[PDB]
Parts: sequence; structure tokens; C-alpha cells
Amino acid sequence: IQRTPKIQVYSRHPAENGKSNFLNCYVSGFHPSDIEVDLLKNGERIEKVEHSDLSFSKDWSFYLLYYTEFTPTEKDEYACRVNHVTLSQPKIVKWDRDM
Amino acid sequence: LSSPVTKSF
Amino acid sequence: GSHSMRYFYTAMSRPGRGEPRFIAVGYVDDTQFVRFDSDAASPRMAPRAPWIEQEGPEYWDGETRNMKASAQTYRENLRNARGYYNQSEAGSHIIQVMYGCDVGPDGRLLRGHDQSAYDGKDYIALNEDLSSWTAADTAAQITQRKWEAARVAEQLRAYLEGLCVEWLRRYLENGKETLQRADPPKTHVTHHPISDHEATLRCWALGFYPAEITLTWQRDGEDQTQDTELVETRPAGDRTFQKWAAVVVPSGEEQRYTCHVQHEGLPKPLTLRWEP
Repeated sequence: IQRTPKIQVYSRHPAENGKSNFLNCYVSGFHPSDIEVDLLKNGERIEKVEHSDLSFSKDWSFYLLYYTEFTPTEKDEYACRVNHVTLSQPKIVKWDRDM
Repeated sequence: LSSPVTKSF
Repeated sequence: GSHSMRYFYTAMSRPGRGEPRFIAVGYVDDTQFVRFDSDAASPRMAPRAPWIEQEGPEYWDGETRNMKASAQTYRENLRNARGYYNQSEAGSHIIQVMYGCDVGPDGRLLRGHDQSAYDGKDYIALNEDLSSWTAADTAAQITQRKWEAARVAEQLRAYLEGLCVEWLRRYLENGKETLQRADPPKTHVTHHPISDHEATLRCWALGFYPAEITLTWQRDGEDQTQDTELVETRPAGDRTFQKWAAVVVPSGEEQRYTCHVQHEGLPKPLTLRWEP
């Protein structure tokens, strides 16, 4: 009846400190469609975050890509905060250049 | 081009 | 070589929050080209690919009218479906539809599809024959009987064999430079020690189009299907996709592992190893 979202946090191109890029949060495999997704820069919500139009896979589960332009640095820490009916408290997935 | 076919359940 | 056109419809009820939201997205393979959202300030069928922008006013007006009519029909379907399942008027429910055509390199119909779901479970599907239906339960049988009486399968087959095939062939010609171009993955293997005796080998594939790809790890020429962690193929945000496959190997045994990559964009399957 209800499916929990799979979450992936990664960059559009490989991460290079000081070079412009896009931070992505891909939420998939979830059901129903209602989902709350936030992109975090050092624990604070990034404003202006855009997302893909709602669509779904062959197994009927939904997927969305949430993205914003960013400039990675060695200091700066990024994360994705996701909430959905299947989750008691919001889930934080930290951005890792190596995943 | 989308389906012009009415699918009333 | 082979191509597909698909439309994905989501109709979600929200009692006490107005009328059900209806969203339609059109794709050619893994490229979205159109969207319609009833929740937009001014709902219209809107371009989402440069090659579709060239379509005239008669196209956009014909498609917008069709979407509004589809939105109305699916709003009624949600009322009927709630009734068919003896459901409360308080709950939020979802109807989903995915339909379209597959063509070969010659652009001839390979197969047609028309599947529907109710709350994420199969509800009714048009069979490969494009003449009969597969109802998942007794509620979907009522829909079946209404469709068998109105001969909906005939009207679908006529769309799926005619218009769907004709229009996809046109889109493929219009979007020639992108739709008919396969971008091979950019590949590499990373190595991360876990312990004194273990390390992770990660096989990356980036910048590939379309999304379809095979990434496998072999140990001594034997597939490591069970011990391979495979992430879901993910969009980069620029039309392309990304995927990785990881295997945990004993230290010193890294050279016994090979990553195998199959993609439409590659002339021959790639074989890569960790290059220390």
C-alpha cells in the first residue's frame, strides 16, 4: 500500500573544489506521491531548489529529481532532507563526492 | 501526441 | 535502433483540498518532451524538449483540450473507483496510467501498451493483442465490462497502431540529433579500503544516454550478482544518467575482479579493472 523513498545525493559532474556544479537529490521508489524534499548547505535549507515533473517507473512508484546550482568547497557540507508518510522523522542523506 | 480515447472507469 | 513513446498520467484525490490533481508527462525513450499539470497557474500542454517547440498552434491547442478532457474523465474515474472499493470519502487515492508504443529501427510497431493502476497496485492492462483486457480484481472487472461494451480496445489499437506510431516517427526525425544519438558511459573504477583485509571496488558509469545499461562485476570470470551492490540509475540533470556497482573484495585480490559495461552507445561491451 505504501512505499518508502530511496534517496541519492550526488553532483551532476564530478566534484571539483571551487568549480560550479549542480547538487542533486534523486528520490525514487516511493508511493504515494506526496513528498517533502529539502537541499541543505551546512544544515540550512537552500532556497530556489527546482524539481522535475512528477513521473513514475514500470512498478508504479514515483520519482523526482531535486537540484540547485552549487560550488563545492572542502569546508562546505551538503545534504538532502526528505519527508514522506512512510517516515516518522525526516531522513537526512549527506552528500559524499565518492557516491 | 496523446491518446484521444476516453477511458471512463 | 529501437524507440518508445510513453505518456504517464497521475490523478490524485485530496479530500478537503479541492479537486484531484491531474498530471500528464510525455516521453520519447528517456527524454521528457511535454507536461500538463492541472495545478499550474494556467494549465496547458507545455514543451519540455527543444524539438517539440516547432509544433504549431493546432498541436498545442489540440493537446491542451485533450488534457483537460482527460483530467475531467480521471476525476470521475477516481469517484467511481472509490465506490468500486467501498472506500471512505476522506482518504486520498491515486489512479496512474502508462500507455504508448514501441517501434523498431524501421519505425514499425513492435508493441503497444495501456496499463492502469489504483493506489500503486495493478488495476487493468490492455493485453499485447491490443484487443482484450487483464483486470486485476472484481472492481477492475466492472471497468472491463464497460470497456468491452464500448469496444475501447479497438479505439486504443487504432491509436496505438496509427497516431502513436506516426507521431513518434515524426518526433524522432524532429529530434534526430538527440533522440537518435546514444551517449556512451564515461567509466572508471575506484578503490576504498574498508579494513586491513577488505576493500570496495566501485565501478562508475557517467554521462550516458539512454538510461538502459548493464554494470556487472566478475570475480575470476564469474558474475558476482549476489555480492554486487548496484545503485538505481539516476538522472544527472542534463539528459544523461549515472550508475555505479560495488563489490567488497579481500585485500590483494583486486586484480581478480573485472567490471563489465554494456550500453547502446558502446560498439563492444567494456571490461575494466582497478588501475592502482
